[PDB]
Amino acid sequence: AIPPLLLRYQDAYEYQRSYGPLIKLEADYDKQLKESQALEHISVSWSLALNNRHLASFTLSTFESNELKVAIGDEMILWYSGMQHPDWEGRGYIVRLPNSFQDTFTLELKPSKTPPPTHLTTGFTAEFIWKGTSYDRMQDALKKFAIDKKSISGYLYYKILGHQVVDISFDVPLPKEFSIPNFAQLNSSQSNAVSHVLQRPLSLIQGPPGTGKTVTSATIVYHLSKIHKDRILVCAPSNVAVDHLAAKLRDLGLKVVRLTAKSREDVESSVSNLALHNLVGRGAKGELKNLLKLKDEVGELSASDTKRFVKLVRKTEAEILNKADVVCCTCVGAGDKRLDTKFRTVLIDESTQASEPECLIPIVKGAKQVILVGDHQQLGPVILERKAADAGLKQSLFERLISLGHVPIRLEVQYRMNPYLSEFPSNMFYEGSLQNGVTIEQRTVPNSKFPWPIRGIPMMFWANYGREEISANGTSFLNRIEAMNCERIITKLFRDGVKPEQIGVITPYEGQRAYILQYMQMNGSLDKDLYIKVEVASVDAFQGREKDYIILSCVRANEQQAIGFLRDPRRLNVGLTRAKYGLVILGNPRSLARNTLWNHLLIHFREKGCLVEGTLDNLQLCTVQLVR
Amino acid sequence: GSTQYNFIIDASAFEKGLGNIKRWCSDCTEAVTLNFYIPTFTLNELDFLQQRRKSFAARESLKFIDRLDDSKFANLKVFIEFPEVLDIILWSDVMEHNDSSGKINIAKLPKRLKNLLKSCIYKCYLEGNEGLHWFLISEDPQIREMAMQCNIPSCSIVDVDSILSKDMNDKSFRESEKFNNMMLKNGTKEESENGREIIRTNFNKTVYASRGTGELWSP
Repeated sequence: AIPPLLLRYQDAYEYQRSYGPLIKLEADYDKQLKESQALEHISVSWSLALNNRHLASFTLSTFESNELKVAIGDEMILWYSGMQHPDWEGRGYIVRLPNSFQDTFTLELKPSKTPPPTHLTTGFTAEFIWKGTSYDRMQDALKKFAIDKKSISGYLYYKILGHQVVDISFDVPLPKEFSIPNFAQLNSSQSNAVSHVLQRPLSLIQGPPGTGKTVTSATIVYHLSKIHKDRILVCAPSNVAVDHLAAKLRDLGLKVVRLTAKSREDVESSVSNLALHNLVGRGAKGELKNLLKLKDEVGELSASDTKRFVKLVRKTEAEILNKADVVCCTCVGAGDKRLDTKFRTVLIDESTQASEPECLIPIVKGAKQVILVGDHQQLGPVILERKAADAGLKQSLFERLISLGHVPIRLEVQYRMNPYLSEFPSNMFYEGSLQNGVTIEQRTVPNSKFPWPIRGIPMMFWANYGREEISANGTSFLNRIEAMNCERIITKLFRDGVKPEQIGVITPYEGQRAYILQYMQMNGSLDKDLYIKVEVASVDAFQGREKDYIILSCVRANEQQAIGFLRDPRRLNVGLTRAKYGLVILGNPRSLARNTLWNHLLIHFREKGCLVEGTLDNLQLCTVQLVR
Repeated sequence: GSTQYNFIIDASAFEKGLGNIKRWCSDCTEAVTLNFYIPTFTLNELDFLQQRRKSFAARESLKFIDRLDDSKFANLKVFIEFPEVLDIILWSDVMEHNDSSGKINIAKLPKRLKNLLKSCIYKCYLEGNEGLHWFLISEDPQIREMAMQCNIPSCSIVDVDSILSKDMNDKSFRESEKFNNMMLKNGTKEESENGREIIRTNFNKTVYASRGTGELWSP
């Protein structure tokens, strides 16, 4: 018996009663999924880490990459049971996760009196140890929001509840110039965004692809630091986004402290010099300096020295965190025990990629001013439990605030892609507001021999009349003709001097992803080693990233004109905004054209003279009848 | 109750605010009389959302509308539009209330939206008025913009929920009223560039909102 998500809530108790059960549904689903994954029989490849610990690498085939919410540092148990050796168990931590090229997880085993059976390959099962920490913090944030009046200002409390209270602004000295001296100048769109935010208790910034949301966000934080003369909390749902923003803030000359979980202290990072644990280690002196050297060479500490070590580390951690201009951490990481202090100004980047309870975590620490950056036109949060997603857990705080009447300020100058590539995404998803910060000449290849339908327009929709097939799972589709055409495009790019690293292949179906990879290995015209370096993945893998060339394989083609989740406007937007120099779309226009979004795309391509069919060396205009 | 609200409810208001609307019907009909008019646009658009977009909120909204039409509830009147009324309402009657200087090309709007405007003008100014003041409830900015251009007063679900909390005089209204008067007392009123009512406040002086008592969900 769960209350629906409302537009206006009577109080924060009703707010909690709505989001609370949804968090539990997600938590239970995540946990149950890993319980099932613990039953899969796996193969282990053994290796040795530099620190001389054992590494176990393996592939988990039961679930899709997005279904297993596994992070680096997560504890796991690897079990052997079989006829080649007695029963054995081994605890360790995740050191590598699957990527587009490597399908394997890597578990670094904790040292033990009994050595691991490195001579065995099969008979293993892998059980992820359930913590629940992320969901616990979300629940705590909801509860704190409901019962602690000092957790957030009264104005923000009413705004989050959907109440109508008078609008307020801060009596704050605005700077004469928003761009920072000695640094690259903001464009007028970016400058207007910094201007609009500085005196508001709550702001939403929309950052479309390639528009410079990092420099804009870092500049906002820089000014808020000078104005309030107090600590600013900076967050994002992912660790990469946090690191990107922390690096820019450090470059502006701010004292940044990057907080990582105890579990991920050994993770390789671009901002390792900002990590709290590295700041403790380096900035240590006296008794603490000695206890650190001793723990490094001995590997363990005595009972009395451990109690003394913990006390001193906490004291040092607090001193570092207090003297900081900015504290950087993930949204969930904001719930860390070490940050049980007050943060009056909060900026959340990529807030559209988190659920509302996840965003709430950094906001319930005495927040007076909140800036949410995001893009509701790009990918949203990952909600594994369909009932929870259906009930409204997919909606971020950024999107609910829009439904409540908060207009986001949009960054409108893109610097990523060729002007031809930004036209349809701009007109379709950003009300034609996107301007180009790079020219056609800046995004072109002078001596190109690639058979683009019109020279100077680096895009094409290559129609094929193939039909969708079903992969070995029965749960996925593939398109053999589109896979063949994909190889022809790549080989043609290779012949034109384009490198594999410059090319990305996006496909919604795992059947197509596997088939394209295998097909190019066996039937690729050139050396198979070239094709393996071409990234073939779904839009999720490319979210927040870019490639020089992008190939989209639509896969779907049937007499019913059914296209499944190719209907998703957000996925199409992301897939069309990843390329810098060129875009090739492979598909069957006959079935895509029934969808109104895709029909607009085909019409746009036809208006440019880019909707073609036939052989790559003798392309012809596509004959399909498109009707608006 | 003696205060009476007269509303024309669109599809977006149901799909986005069904939980709020259900609360108005069961709780707020104590001291308030609610009078709903459901246009053909709403039924057709909710059926479209349920079938073509697999919207479970639109499916639940249609089921709720049937419950409203079948029940003899006190202080709640519901009238579902007869589709043949759209053929009687003149498009020239809609055009008489349209602002010529308005940015929307009203005559070029799709059939569904032309008929929603006919329903609204019928209630606001024609035979469907009954000497009552009507408001369109919508959660779609395009619908609210075209209604404003044709002098049809419109409001959001949150606008109505706040108004009904004032009439019910619940703790949500009273505590938000204390907060407003606290801002008016400590803070400078200004007319912003947007024309809005803004209150400049000191960042260092903050008001916290009393939470009151309540029940939390527990696993």
